[PDB]
Amino acid sequence: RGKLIAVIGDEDTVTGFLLGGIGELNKNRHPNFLVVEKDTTINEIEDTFRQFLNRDDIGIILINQYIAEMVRHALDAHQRSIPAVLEIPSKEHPYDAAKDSILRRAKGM
Amino acid sequence: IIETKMLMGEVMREAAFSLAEAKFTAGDFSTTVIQNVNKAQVKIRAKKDNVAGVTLPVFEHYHEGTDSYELTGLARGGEQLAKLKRNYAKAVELLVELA
Amino acid sequence: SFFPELYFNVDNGYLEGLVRGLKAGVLSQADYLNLVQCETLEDLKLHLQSTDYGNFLANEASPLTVSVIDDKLKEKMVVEFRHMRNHAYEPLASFLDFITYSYMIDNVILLITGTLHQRSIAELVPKCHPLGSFEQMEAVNIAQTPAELYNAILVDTPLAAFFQDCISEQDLDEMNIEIIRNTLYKAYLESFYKFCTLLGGTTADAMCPILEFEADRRAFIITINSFGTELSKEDRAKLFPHCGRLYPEGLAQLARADDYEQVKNVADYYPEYKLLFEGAGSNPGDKTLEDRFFEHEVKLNKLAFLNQFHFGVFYAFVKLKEQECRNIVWIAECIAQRHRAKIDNYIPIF
Amino acid sequence: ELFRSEEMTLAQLFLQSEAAYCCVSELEELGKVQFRDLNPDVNVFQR
Repeated sequence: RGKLIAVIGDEDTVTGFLLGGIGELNKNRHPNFLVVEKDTTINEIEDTFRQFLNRDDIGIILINQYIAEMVRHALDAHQRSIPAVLEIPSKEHPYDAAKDSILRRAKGM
Repeated sequence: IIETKMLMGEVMREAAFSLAEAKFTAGDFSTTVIQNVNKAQVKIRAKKDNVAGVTLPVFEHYHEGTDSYELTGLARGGEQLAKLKRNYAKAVELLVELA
Repeated sequence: SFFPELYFNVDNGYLEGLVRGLKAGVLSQADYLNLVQCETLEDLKLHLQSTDYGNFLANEASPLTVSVIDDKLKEKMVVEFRHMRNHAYEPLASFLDFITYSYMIDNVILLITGTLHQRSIAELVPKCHPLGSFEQMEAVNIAQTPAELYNAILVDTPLAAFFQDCISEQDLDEMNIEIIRNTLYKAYLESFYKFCTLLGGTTADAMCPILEFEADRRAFIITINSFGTELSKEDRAKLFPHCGRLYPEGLAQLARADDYEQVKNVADYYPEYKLLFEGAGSNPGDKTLEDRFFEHEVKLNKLAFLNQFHFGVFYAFVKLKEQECRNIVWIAECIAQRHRAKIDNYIPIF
Repeated sequence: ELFRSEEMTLAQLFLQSEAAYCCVSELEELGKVQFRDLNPDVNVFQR
């Protein structure tokens, strides 16, 4: 009944989060995580992210900064609060405070 | 939020480096970790917070106990994978507050 | 003595020279320092181009990644080992096949894990280690049937001998994959030690120490990692290889062990392991037990090169190059994550 | 001649950068000059 946590990041980050204990397979065996390999494209990331948001039990969603930049339009379109989306750093790209969808609401920063 | 993002800037880095060290001993355990998912050991519970007349949704960090990665480094990973598990649990503890 | 000096070079002398030449190309301490002094992964490749590695990484995309470097190192070692195996004869062919069984074990574990989770075996193939490729087609197009996969392993895989430790295919869904993997590895290590002993001579003399240390370290780490788990002592003792020097009452004391202090007390009786456990401070900022065992393993594999007429050179070279690839990947990780503080944790070789 | 190796000697040349290319080209044509690495500290791939 309680919500889950979802991950969209590089294989290493996804592995670390699974070790943290975030993944599960529901009644229909849908995973709540994705590894963004080079074989995966922007359309695939957008589709899986939209599925994540539509799912009512997802709760928190985590995305690497570069993946969030790649699929930024969907992040900005998503306006409701409950699907708490977070942008996280990665070894590939560092995290920067600027250009964060949540921080877009702030000018006093 | 700004402070928590700054602190994540370090917690996530520490967790990622713990993972890099884990790959030093345990080898390529990412595929095993991703394949053996079973059931989430950590779930979230919705909570209500009140400011003036406005209700602010918040989250609760809650455990299930249905561990599925025990013995993962039984022979080679061991301590490094256990430390990595702890670091990413700490990172999840940070990110739930952030959410 | 077997007098291998007389006949070893009849069949395996050219490969002995070839593998020693390959070993001469493993990065030395000066090369490791040079790579450590780099700043970016591009500079890492630049410095590495001066070593035996050469242009193995020139073709790949300019935005280098630790993943790309690791895969290229794995591919290079796979190519070299496959060339040696293709040029090897019967006894050394069996030795090299035994070397590859180690990765075939992990690959079959991956296959069964995916199949029990109803995932395509053909789609599981790419994640398998190249050195343990299941070129046999009996274990492909299995239709996601664990029974069919077990029959395929038994019929068309060198792991049929090690799968008799189990009792039936229901064991695949009954026992945890880690226990399956470690039972398979115990059986494989025991068979490998038996084969080396039967080969005898300088091969046995220079190889049995390495397998013995492997058995002892497997015992120690299994004990130390199974403390907080549901793995009972009775089911744990089944996972200790019997090749090690702990077989009389050492493995028994470990099985009865219920704490790291007890494991250390058991290790005390053997001075070689006593030093490793003493140096394994295990607190942040100092070498861990796994790192000490890696150092000892590298030392043993290097001492394997003081004998001449033996096959242990090939196993030692494979393990030393595995360690070197791990070291280079670790250095690249430190460069990418900017964590230069721990950049010295790499275990040097030669 | 072939009785024993030719008298060999080191030499060093100062040559302005603009004319350096042409001068070394003339040397290449001549063929009696053997250069040596004078910046071994930095590898070839970074010169």
